[PDB]
Amino acid sequence: TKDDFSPESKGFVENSYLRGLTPQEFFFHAMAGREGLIDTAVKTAETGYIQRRLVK
Amino acid sequence: IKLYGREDKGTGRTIKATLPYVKQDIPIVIVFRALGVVPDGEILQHICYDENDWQMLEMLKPCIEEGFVIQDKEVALDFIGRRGSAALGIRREKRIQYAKDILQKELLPHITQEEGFETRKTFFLGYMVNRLLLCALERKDQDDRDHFGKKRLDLAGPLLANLFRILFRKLTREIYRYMQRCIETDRDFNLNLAVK
Amino acid sequence: HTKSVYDNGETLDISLPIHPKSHIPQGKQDRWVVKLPDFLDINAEPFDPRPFEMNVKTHEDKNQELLDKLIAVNTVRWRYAKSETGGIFKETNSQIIQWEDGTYSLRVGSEIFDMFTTNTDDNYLVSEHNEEGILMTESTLSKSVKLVPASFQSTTHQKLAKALSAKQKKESYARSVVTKEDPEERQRRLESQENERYRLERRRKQAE
Amino acid sequence: QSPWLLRLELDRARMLDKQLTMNQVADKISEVFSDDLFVMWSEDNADKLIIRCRVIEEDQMLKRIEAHMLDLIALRGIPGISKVYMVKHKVSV
Amino acid sequence: IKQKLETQFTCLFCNHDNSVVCTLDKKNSIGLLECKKCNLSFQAPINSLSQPIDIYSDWIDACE
Amino acid sequence: GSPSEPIINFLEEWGMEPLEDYDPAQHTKSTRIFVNGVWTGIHRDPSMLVSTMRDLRRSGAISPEVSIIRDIREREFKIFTDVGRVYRPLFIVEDDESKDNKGELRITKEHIRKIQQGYDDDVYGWSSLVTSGVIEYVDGEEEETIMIAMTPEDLQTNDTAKRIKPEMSTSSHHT
Amino acid sequence: DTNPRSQLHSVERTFDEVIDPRNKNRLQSLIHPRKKIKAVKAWHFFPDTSTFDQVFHSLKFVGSASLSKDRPLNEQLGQVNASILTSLFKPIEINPHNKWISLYAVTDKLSAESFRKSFNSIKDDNIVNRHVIYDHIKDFDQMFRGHKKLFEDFAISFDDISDRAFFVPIVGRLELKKKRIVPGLVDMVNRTNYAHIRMDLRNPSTQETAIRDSRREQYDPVNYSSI
Amino acid sequence: SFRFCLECNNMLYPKEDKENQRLLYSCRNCDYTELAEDPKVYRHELITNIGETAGIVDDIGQDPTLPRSDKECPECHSRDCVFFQSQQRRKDTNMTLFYVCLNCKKTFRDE
Amino acid sequence: DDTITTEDCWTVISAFFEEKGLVSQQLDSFDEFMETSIQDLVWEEPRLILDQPAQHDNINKRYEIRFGKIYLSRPTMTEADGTTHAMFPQEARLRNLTYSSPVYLDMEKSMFTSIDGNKVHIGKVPIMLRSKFCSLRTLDEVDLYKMKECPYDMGGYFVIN
Ligand SMILES: [Zn+2]
Ligand SMILES: [Zn+2]
Ligand SMILES: [Zn+2]
Repeated sequence: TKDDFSPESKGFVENSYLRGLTPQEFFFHAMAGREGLIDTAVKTAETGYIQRRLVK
Repeated sequence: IKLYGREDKGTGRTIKATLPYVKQDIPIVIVFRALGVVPDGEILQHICYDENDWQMLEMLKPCIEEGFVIQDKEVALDFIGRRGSAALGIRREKRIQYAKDILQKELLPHITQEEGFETRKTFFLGYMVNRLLLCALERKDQDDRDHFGKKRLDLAGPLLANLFRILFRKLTREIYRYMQRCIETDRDFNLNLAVK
Repeated sequence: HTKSVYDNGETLDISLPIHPKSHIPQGKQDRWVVKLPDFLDINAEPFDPRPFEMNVKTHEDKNQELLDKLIAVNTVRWRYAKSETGGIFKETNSQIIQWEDGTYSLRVGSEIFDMFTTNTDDNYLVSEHNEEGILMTESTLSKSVKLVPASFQSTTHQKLAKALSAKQKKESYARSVVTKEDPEERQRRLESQENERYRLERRRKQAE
Repeated sequence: QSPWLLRLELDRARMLDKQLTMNQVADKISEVFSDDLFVMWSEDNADKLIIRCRVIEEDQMLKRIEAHMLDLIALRGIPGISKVYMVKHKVSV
Repeated sequence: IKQKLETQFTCLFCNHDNSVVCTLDKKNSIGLLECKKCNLSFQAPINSLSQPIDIYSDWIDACE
Repeated sequence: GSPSEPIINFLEEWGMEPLEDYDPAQHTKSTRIFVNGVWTGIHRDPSMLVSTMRDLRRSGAISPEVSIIRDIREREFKIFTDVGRVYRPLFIVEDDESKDNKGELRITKEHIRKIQQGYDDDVYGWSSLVTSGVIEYVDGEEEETIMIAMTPEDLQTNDTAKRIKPEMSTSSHHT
Repeated sequence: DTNPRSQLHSVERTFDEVIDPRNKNRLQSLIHPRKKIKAVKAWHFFPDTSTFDQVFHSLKFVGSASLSKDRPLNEQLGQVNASILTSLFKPIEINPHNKWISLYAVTDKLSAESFRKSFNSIKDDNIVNRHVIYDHIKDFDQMFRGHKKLFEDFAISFDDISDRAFFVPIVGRLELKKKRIVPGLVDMVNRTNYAHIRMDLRNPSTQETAIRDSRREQYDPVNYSSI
Repeated sequence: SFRFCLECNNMLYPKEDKENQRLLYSCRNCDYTELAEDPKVYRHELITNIGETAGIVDDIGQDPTLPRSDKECPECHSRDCVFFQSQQRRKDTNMTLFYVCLNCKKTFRDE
Repeated sequence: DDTITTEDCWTVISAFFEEKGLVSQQLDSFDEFMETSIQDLVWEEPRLILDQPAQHDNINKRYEIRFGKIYLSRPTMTEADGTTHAMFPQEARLRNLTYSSPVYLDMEKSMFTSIDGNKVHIGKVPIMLRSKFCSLRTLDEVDLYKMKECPYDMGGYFVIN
């Protein structure tokens, strides 16, 4: 529903991997993993450029 | 429809509207008068929908002050026609006709294309200015660019349609050029040779 | 103080001919303007059963025929009714029904269409006099009236829904054909003929 | 002088929170504006804390003066230091 | 403050191109067009939103 | 993609008033009606209109891939027949208060048995389910105005190995 | 039901099932399909014979041209006023580009009331020569939109004594907006319109009456065909 | 609020008479002039609360996505209501709730 | 009634996949294109106009051509020796051909003068496999095997060279 600030409504996963995630928790966890992948694949080029300038 | 002026800077917070085939931006009051509604009260009637909201009226006040210099439909259309990126030296009546053309067509074409149907265009302009003011007065968040219900997917159909439109226009131009060349010889062309 | 622009006092002695009215409004010169829906038509002509039967048109397109049937059966009509006393009276198939809540409804046969009234200010009805080039006012149009179907189960609404649903189902512009030969054969044979006549014309011009 | 009047209502709570005096604000306005503007200020005990002003077509001039006053009247503090926090530091001595 | 700008307009008396200069004074609300060859001067009032195209169109209207 | 002309005909039939007859001072409570992003008119009883449009779409009178969106907060009613909208199907819960079946799925075991057989008891496939009003399509924009149960068990109100479902206690009741 | 005989039979079935408005019992028998509310009063729906010859246009004022909004104009013309109900409109067009409408009204309340009473009581063949003078009030800019179909719009008037409802066709819609006269054209403006217009009421000529009857013969030929 | 001209519908700018010492609203497009009732020429709110409760519609009870509570209505004492937070969306906006009854449809707080 | 189990939901999903398949969007879009979009694009600018106010007795001559109907056929293969035969996707894959069909347009010519036309081949459009205009749409399971096509193949692609 609208204006829900409970932990389950905003991305708290109360189950374990052994117990199994619910679909909402599954989607939120996928969002977080996508964030991780984007962050790595975006910061790599900046780090490489900084390293090259330092070496030169 | 840009909203110039920063908070507490640049004096008045004028609202200028960008138009197709027009070299410089235009204040909203002048184009509103050009569409054919002169009185300022009716411009505010079109834009705002609740008179008790003094804040949006205050934000529209600099636009009214700037547009007060123009007070007639025809001078407004002429002002549109000077900046219309056309060939220099066009006469006043032809400038007004060019402004009428560039205002009827190419200005919100998805609404309508016929003459004397500009009431809906004025109402839609009021709606756009109202949305701009509602976002500017921190009453609503800016639109989510990444929202997926505002996106569309082009499958094989639309892509092939765009490609075929380009290629058919090329073929039509080739047919036109061959016809122009052939009319020099003045022959009853079979028309199965123009098509490539 | 905006001074009056016109002060010449010139006056035209124009006299307008006016005809008596068959009816006169009582208590208020008010009229209600009603938009005509697509499913409703007005037939001011008197109902003539034999020409009506002789002019029924049948089309292959089922949707167009169904729309024509619906608008024809729903058309507002009138006819002369021979009274039992030997006189002639005007008889109509349309009535206006007012419910207990004060709302009005237009009834044609068994079909009933509700009326939604919206108050309108500074709206009047005028009569045009083209021969003199002036407009003579008649009365005031206080309310604008829209006609709405009463319910889903009404036959008019079901026929309209069926017609509009099946109208957009039929969509086939391209027509199939069978190719028996090379499509480029015409182009190459006409190019060969054109090259031959170009050679002949060049030879003739050099020989002329 | 001019018939136009300029009075501004200041929030009592935040004015007391910053630990400021109305006389101080009046002296700041007087210093930045010399005698070009006559200034009066309601006392502390007033229900609503107000401070008026009077100039000595000028509606737009008064509007520009009010905007300038709201913009760049510095009561106290170092310019550029937007906010200040208190921090505790564990130091070995 | 007078503003002098070189314009690519065409004089209707000498027919030479790129010899038109627009001089507008916003303080006195006036605009002067001078031909570098014909030495003719055209005066027309200007407004706060005036541009050299406005004075050029005014000159075109005056010429015809 | 679908033509918008029948949509305009249906709207004008059910009491929509054009823009030329619209006064913003008089209509301080009317709903703006958009069709494919074009403001075409206004209406003063949007509830009946949206109910009628949704019932017509569920019956097959309007194409199932047409979007019907009612923004109550902004007083807007938007309709989309554009091409390129991504949609997905969902079960329909009987939300009519006056009905006895309120709060229950419209699809029953009779529909499942008909699907398994392959024909109606005086071809019965997915399209038959869609045009019978037990399933409908929604796109991302229309999803903002609906309330979706995750499982049919959610429609009716201490093991260490079974996963735990949200309580959803913020609301006293859910429709 | 594609049979023409079936369509004709349906037409006569609809014609025969008309409920008599005086029949209170049959009126109460009728029930709203959705509202489930009984009927109170009924009126017959008939066309108008005396007005089909004339041409009717729905005239509306757009925006600030509203008479209620213009408070000094409304006060001058009276705070329904017979002056408004008896006003005259005079379209004059100098050229295709420039066009406007001239509005005239009766300032005096007694003269306007007498003219309105005389006009609304025309049922005999005696009309008094009411030389009424109309004074110009204001001018407005106009636009016109035409109806593709004849009976696109129709205005309904009621008649309680006969339990009927007469409707008239609408040819087009005229919209008016306030026009500010250019100061450089007032010299030509003063030569176009007039400060006063005198209306004389006279009996219609026989030839014009015959022409109007011939026009009405399209609708009603039983009572108006020439012999 | 600002008034408009009664004859040409333009804005009525305030004007001051040197000889008469009066505040008058005058249209710059004509000679019309009407006497002002109040001296409040201009008012600017640095911190404003308008639009917080102004975003209310009369059909908000038909929205199925809004949560439903059992708070007591101050007017008709109903047992069903629909609540939501502030419609203003600035960073300083409070998290207080506005409750709407399903019978009288008025907006009331809990404090 | 009776409650709806998860198996009923999977029955409904099976009905969905029995009706639509997995590549229905591609085939439906291509069918819409071929059926209506080509005709609409042709009718977007249906009139080419050439005028010539000849004075060499003033005769104002307008020359204009109109575009009519679009005709499509099943894909065909034209050999070097001049013969033609119906093409199938396996042959196009093996011989590096393009699986495409000819498009015909009706051009009508008129000769306007004031004193004061059959099917033309406009090109070949590649055909999406298993669509309404593909040869494999009709073939049943046995002839599909005889044509060396895999019955598990779903279509939704083109064969260019
Ligand atoms: Zn020169
Ligand atoms: Zn004024
Ligand atoms: Zn209550």
